[PDB]
Amino acid sequence: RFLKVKNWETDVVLTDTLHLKSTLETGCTEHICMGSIMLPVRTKDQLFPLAKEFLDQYYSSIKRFGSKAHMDRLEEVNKEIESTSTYQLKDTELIYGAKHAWRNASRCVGRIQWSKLQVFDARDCTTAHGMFNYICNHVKYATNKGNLRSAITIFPQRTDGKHDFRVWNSQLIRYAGYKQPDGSTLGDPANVQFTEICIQQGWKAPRGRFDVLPLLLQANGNDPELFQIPPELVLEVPIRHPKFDWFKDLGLKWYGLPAVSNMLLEIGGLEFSACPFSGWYMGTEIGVRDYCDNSRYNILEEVAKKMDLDMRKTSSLWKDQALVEINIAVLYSFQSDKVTIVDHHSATESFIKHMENEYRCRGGCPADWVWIVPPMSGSITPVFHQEMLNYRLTPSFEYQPDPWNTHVWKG
Amino acid sequence: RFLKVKNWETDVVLTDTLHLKSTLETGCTEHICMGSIMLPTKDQLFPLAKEFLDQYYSSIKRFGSKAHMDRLEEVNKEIESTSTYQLKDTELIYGAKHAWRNASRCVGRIQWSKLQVFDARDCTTAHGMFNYICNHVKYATNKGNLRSAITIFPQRTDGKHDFRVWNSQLIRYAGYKQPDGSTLGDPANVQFTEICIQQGWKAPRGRFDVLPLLLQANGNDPELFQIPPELVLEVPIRHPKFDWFKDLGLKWYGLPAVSNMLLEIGGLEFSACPFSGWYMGTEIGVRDYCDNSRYNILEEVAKKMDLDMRKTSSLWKDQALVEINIAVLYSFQSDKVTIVDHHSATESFIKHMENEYRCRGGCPADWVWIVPPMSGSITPVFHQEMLNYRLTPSFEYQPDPWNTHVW
Ligand code: HEM
Ligand code: HEM
Ligand SMILES: Cc1cc(N)nc(C[C@H]2CNC[C@H]2OCCNCc2ccccc2O)c1
Ligand SMILES: Cc1cc(N)nc(C[C@H]2CNC[C@H]2OCCNCc2ccccc2O)c1
Ligand SMILES: C[C@H](O)[C@H](O)[C@H]1CNc2nc(N)[nH]c(=O)c2N1
Ligand SMILES: C[C@H](O)[C@H](O)[C@H]1CNc2nc(N)[nH]c(=O)c2N1
Ligand SMILES: [Zn+2]
Repeated sequence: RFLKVKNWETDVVLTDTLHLKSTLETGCTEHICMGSIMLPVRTKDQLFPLAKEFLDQYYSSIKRFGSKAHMDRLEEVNKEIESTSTYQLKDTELIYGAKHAWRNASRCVGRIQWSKLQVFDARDCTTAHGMFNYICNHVKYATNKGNLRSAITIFPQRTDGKHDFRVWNSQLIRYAGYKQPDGSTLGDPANVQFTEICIQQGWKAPRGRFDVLPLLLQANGNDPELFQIPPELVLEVPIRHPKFDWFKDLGLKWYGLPAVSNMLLEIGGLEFSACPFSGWYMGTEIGVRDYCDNSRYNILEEVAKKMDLDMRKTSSLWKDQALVEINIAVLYSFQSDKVTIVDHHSATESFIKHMENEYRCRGGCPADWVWIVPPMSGSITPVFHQEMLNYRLTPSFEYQPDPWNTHVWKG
Repeated sequence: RFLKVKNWETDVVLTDTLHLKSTLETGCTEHICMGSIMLPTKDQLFPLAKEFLDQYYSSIKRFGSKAHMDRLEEVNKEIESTSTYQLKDTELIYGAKHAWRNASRCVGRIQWSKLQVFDARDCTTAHGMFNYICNHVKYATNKGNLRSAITIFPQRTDGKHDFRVWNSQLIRYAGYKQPDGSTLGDPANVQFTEICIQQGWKAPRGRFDVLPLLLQANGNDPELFQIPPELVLEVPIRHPKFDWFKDLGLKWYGLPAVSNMLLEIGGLEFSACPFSGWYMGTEIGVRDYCDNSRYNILEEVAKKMDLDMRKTSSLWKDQALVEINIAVLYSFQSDKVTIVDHHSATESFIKHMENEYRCRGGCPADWVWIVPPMSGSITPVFHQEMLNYRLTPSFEYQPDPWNTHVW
């Protein structure tokens, strides 16, 4: 079968056949679309087909499908599964798999970059101190003094589900949030609960508006351990505005390295529960979401106040005005400090070129419109007008529950 | 089977039960989500009629009453005898209000129960259709104090006698492709404008020429009519701070009035059912003015603001966009023509959703359409999970008549 997608701005029509390799479910049915829902221990039995499908994909990619090396590797993995109940990826397969999870990540607008990913193999890691060291090296390598490089670090896979590696932080670098007795929040409200866990674990909180959180790391199903990332490794950007000299006095800054640490990488049926990965920011993630979401830093009011906008009626579009200026400030600040960042016009145009290339060479590019369209100025970006098909390919990145909810405390 | 939706800003969780009454299909499967696709007999009609009359009699608290059983029988007899049936005025009004209520792509549905329904089922000619439509236009406009309305022409019979309005909206601007290669007026209407002139329209060849109505009665060839200019309320566009704004010579019409859709009530199909409300500001300022394939005025505006257009990262498009949208709202508000901003409309829709969840067990909603085309995440709808499903009565898309009609 063939599915068609249309761009309503260009009338360019693309044909998808890759959706025929989709295995996992969407959450949608013929009767309900769950396209805007945010979140919609394996047997040998379920494991060998998944291994086989993956190795068939790996061997086709290298143009060795059905070769002796392909056949020997299937047999070898087969034997490893029956005997040990799991199996180990070759380094080449791990790299391919991690690149493909990114390539297949339908919520990611940055995927033009998928084939340039530095993979750090941390599968020999055994302790939380070992994890800390790996994660420092990743941060320093990725940061590269502002010339950011995409990277992923991959800790040992799940075994019985009792011995999981996890990074408890949702991202490697984030700011503490503190709920005050009066109900206000100091710092980042998204991180209150986690900040509270860190404090309970023994973290001494400076209690400011931009305190980089400690890493809380769990190796081999053990209780998690606290580490402070060396501050010389945490690149930050003070935020100022090119025309508005009072903007600096808002006291804003942000970190340069966006690094998701709570997701699960599935490759060939294997589950890598700790696999922090990082790229560089699109300006709107900070200027729109981190700064202006009402449940985050929520700076719209204070900015529009200082711009002397008419704030008595929403129809003055004061919020929209303050929003644009903040996003100008973020991009200006990162560029001035030579820290890599991409604006939403550039990122979306690049994504459209990526998606078109993928249709020609791959037969498709699964894409989640709800996530791909930027959270400001949607329709003046080319992605708004692009029809997309969302389906699930493996290798893949997946959500997993927060570890404080499932962890068996040892003491 | 019971489904939850969460608002990620407020943590409010709602439980949807209404989806289990979903009739039609979404286009999605368990393998593939088509959420962002624009367009994804006697025997058949009685189930549809019964489904509808059941929900109608339920709504007036008369479910299972003799009058309920009697109507079901009467309709049954009429279908077996005539191969269709006719709706009571009460059923027609309820059906039309419910098609709007069910419109998952509409942010304005808090209004759904205040719809003036004009019953035009006795209409027989295009001139009659023109009369009905001028009266709708005038009623709805109400000197700028806009009132929601729908006008319902006769239902489909054998499908060879369709009533259609060929216009996509009652009021739109002409589009003409030039020897220059560029486009004068609205590029969306080039083909429709080339159907008008071909049937004999006196095209003035300007940038903002209100198109003529092209009306088809009883499956006949369509005829041209000009809406009395004093019935087409238009707004010159100016900015409250930028004096030069007026010099772009921009204007828009006050009445948004979709005229190409099909109203389905109880299996009956109303192929000509123009309806209207009032604008949300972004429809004009973001979409009409700034789409690359529309009036596409961003470049001109950014220039008069003297912004740096050398690099996308100065956000010049974004800056101009906000100002263009400030101007649209200010102009409509100054000329006292009803308009809603995207902040107000989306806050009202959140209130509406909560009402529908509380009183009806859900509210079908298409997030892709409901989130405004600018400033998405600063409106509350951005953070609201929505379930999309199809309920009847409904408005549906239908083929453009020129591809279907035989002359
Ligand atoms: C290179 C620069 C990159 C840019 C500009 C970029 C951009 C983005 C943005 C804007 C999002 C949406 C995030 C949000 O709204 O919360 C996202 C999501 C995502 N990206 Fe990227 N990305 C980049 C690199 C990467 C890398 C290196 C990976 C992994 C190897 C990755 C995998 C993902 C995944 C799995 C998501 C979905 C996350 C979720 O559902 O929470 N991306 N990307
Ligand atoms: C009262 C003021 C109203 C407001 C502010 C409003 C708002 C909107 C908006 C912004 C859209 C998206 C349009 C687009 O982007 O193309 C829309 C779509 C729609 N509305 Fe409304 N609406 C109103 C009244 C009505 C009425 C009176 C009806 C029918 C009786 C209706 C039925 C629909 C339908 C069926 C769609 C989807 C049309 C399509 O798929 O192209 N709306 N609404
Ligand atoms: C590798 C990478 C690069 C990039 N530019 N952005 C990202 C995403 C990071 C930085 N900005 C937002 C953050 O993503 C956080 C995870 N996604 C949001 C999310 C997912 C599930 C549930 C709740 C959520 O808030 C990752
Ligand atoms: C009753 C009503 C009120 C309102 N405020 N807006 C509307 C929608 C009107 C005003 N702006 C766009 C117009 O709807 C056009 C049709 N919708 C978009 C569409 C659908 C299918 C195919 C192509 C399209 O462009 C209707
Ligand atoms: C309910 C809705 O799906 C949710 O708010 C989504 C919308 N789109 C998004 N898009 C991105 N990129 N990131 C997000 O967090 C969200 N949030
Ligand atoms: C391809 C995509 O579905 C298309 O551009 C949609 C997106 N969301 C929309 N939302 C609204 N309200 N109106 C539209 O015309 C569109 N167009
Ligand atoms: Zn879907």
